Amino acid sequence: GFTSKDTYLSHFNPRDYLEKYYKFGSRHSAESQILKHLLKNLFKIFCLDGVKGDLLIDIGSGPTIYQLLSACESFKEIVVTDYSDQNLQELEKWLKAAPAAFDWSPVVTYVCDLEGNRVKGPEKEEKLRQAVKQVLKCDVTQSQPLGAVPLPPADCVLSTLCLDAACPDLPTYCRALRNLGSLLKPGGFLVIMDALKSSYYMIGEQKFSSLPLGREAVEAAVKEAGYTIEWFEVISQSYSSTMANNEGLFSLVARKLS
Ligand SMILES: Nc1ncnc2c1ncn2[C@@H]1O[C@H](CSCC[C@H](N)C(=O)O)[C@@H](O)[C@H]1O
Ligand SMILES: COc1ccc(C(N)=O)c[n+]1C
Repeated sequence: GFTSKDTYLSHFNPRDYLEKYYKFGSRHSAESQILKHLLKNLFKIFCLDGVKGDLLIDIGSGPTIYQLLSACESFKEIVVTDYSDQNLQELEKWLKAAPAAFDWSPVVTYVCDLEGNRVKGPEKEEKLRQAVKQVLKCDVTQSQPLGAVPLPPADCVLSTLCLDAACPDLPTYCRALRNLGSLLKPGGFLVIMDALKSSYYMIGEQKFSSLPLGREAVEAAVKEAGYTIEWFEVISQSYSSTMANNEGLFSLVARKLS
């Protein structure tokens, strides 16, 4: 069996998720080490590499913004999407600078440092808030992930830690890659970062399924789905034993063949 989609609407607590994985505490936890590596990869893709354009769609954003910090320097507009309405509400609390919003300042500061300290935290945060115009529902398992909502074909589709959680099997994972491709313009970029060989992840006592994929199956599915791989990186760093049973993480950049 595998976690049903509806479980994300009801049982995925966005504040608990942020507390458990993104607090970015002084302790050199496995979670903070992964967060740092993700940030470095995202900086390399968006600011160092030529990954830019008018529109980036972030798929399965959850309640997080860390994956958009470097992207807001390179894209006029960023659209954040998720299957969960609760997650999108928590994201909107940060976007609207509400009092109950999650404290992203340690991560924001870290991203500013990476980029050369050209700007400081508040200026960086304001650039992200200005870039995010739409907060949409999405279902990666559907041929139209965004439903009846129309969007121009995007220059880039980004998905961090979403596809392993949303796809119950390898054929569904390959179809989800094809479905994301429907949102991309020909030659547009696909950026995926996710756990390798992970069959579950936890949010406190709440268990969530994950599709356990190795690097070869991820690369094969991306090629089967109609992309060409630009680069593929595997990091050996895994989450704490209490959080997930992954054997590292991967990051890839691919281009949609027309
Ligand atoms: N079918 C589906 N379509 C879209 N999003 C889905 C989905 N099934 C699960 N999700 C979402 O996938 C996310 C996994 S958590 C990942 C959040 C964030 N991108 C990060 O990097 O931390 C959750 O927000 C969940 O709601
Ligand atoms: C931190 O969020 C994580 C961590 C690990 C996994 C997994 N697929 O093992 C999934 N998520 C969403």
